[PDB]
Amino acid sequence: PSYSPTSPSYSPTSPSYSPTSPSYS
Amino acid sequence: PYIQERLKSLNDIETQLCSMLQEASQVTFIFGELKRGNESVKPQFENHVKQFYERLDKSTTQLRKEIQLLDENVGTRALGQDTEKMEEQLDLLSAILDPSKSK
Amino acid sequence: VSTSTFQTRRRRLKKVEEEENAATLQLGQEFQLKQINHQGEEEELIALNLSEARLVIKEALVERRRAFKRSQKKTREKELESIDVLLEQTTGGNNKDLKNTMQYLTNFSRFRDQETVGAVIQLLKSTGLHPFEVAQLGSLACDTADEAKTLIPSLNNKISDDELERILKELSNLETLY
Amino acid sequence: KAIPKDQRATTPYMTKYERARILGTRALQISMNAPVFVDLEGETDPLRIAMKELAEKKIPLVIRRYLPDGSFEDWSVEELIVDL
Amino acid sequence: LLRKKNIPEVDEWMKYVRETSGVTTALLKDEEIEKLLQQDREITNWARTTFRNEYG
Amino acid sequence: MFFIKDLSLNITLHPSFFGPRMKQYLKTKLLEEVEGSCTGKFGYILCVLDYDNIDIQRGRILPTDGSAEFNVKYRAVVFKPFKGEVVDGTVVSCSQHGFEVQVGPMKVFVTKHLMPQDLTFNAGSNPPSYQSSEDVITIKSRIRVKIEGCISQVSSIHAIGSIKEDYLGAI
Repeated sequence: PSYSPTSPSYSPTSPSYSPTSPSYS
Repeated sequence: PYIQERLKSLNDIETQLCSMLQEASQVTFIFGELKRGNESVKPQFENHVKQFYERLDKSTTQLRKEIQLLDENVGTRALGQDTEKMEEQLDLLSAILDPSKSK
Repeated sequence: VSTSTFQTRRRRLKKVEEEENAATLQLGQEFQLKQINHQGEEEELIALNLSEARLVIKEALVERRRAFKRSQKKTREKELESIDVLLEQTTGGNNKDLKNTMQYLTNFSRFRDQETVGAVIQLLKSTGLHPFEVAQLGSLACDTADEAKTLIPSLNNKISDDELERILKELSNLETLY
Repeated sequence: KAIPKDQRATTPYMTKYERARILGTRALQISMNAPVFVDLEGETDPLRIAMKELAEKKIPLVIRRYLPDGSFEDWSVEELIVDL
Repeated sequence: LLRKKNIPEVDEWMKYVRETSGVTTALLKDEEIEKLLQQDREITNWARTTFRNEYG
Repeated sequence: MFFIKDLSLNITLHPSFFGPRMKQYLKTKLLEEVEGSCTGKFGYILCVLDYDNIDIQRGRILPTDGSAEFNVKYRAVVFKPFKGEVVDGTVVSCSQHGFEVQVGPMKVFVTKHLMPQDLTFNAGSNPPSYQSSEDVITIKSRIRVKIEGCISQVSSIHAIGSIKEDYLGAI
């Protein structure tokens, strides 16, 4: 009962959270 | 009117408040040097500091006092029609006198 | 001329039984669980905990002030002054009952914000408990599940001591820090 | 139960009794300082005022015509023919 | 996305701030000392308590 | 307790008001009559809800008279107290007989005898108070009462209540 429904926004296009360095064998 | 005095006392209390700001601003930058370990101006830090307290306490008494005064003034005790009606004459009459003889 | 309800029952000659009103959950004919709204639909009794009530009245008087100005075109101690001002605007003023009610409500409400009253209302209406209890549980601050079951005696076997004591904990946690 | 306007079947004409009662009622109300819905062209008798209001069909009253079963048809004085 | 912790472009002005301090690689003994010194700054801040009494 | 109840009131409007501000006057007269009102059947009719949607319906004509009668169907917040209800309230008056407690719109009175034995009347105080070994009950004190019974009295409902039983008394 805080407000009513819960505000969507879900996002994978954001800045980024993952890096990358163990690509090499 | 002579209230213009009381008005100026408050406009000056206003400048006192802009000093509460101006002074504590140094307190901001000076405590900047102080926690930076450089105890260089620690006495000067104390000075402008009790000074921000001083300015606002003076402002606090001064406007608080001014409010007390206004309450006291409050406790103490068309205008168009009046003077204008008569004065009509006084200007036109005096001017009709002026064009009749002069200098 | 006085006010009537949706309860249509025909008391033909047969006057009485008017069986006593107690919290054995035996409230009036009028305060029965199966009510009927103006749209004929059978709708359940609406009981308010004084906070849920505070908000309702405030909301209604707020919305009324809107129409009153529209038709005219062509911190608790702080809430008390704010409310006493809204009453001067919308209410008849002769209605002193609403004034005391609003003051009491402001001083005795357990939940300030609407959000808060939203969770209270959820947590409680899931127990299956009858609207009266569900309101008294929201409006009476209890610690022991015995404090609750003593004050709201109707509860007696309706809820586990532990289950009620778990609720009483998450109720205390919702109380707005006045 | 109240008969819909589209299903009304009583006379489209006002009964002697209806007209006598409307005139009586308006005159009574007019006499109890009720607001008059017409220009009183110097008129002072509330019945002659009532007659005038009915003459211009500016009477805001409705006749609830009861049927022997209990149902009814509502008719506006504006809509009732005054051949009397 | 939904299970990930990071920092944004944010971590960067966090470095601007960290490097804005007077420290970084000089270790433990000199660092413990800086702590005592900052505590002394907080104690000189108590001086605010004294001056507040004056405001009276 | 404190209910939201669907109710309807018949209003008899004189012809002079058969102008466009009719609904406006009806909604107004409704509020004058209903709001503040205290009945036995419904209790205190405190505040009419949803002003903007008060159902006026079509007003019938009272034949010999001019006036129209409408059954104004509305919805409001009511307070109907019951015996067995445990309520919180503020003390208002206090005497050698007991003390009245204000619970929203109504006053609930506590008898000297409907309190524990330890709590005793103290006349020698400003204002007069009730004194326990530990507690002091006076004009401003907050109390939790158990309603023993109600009396539907005109434009109000008054009640008797105890603070003798467990978990009752001062707060």
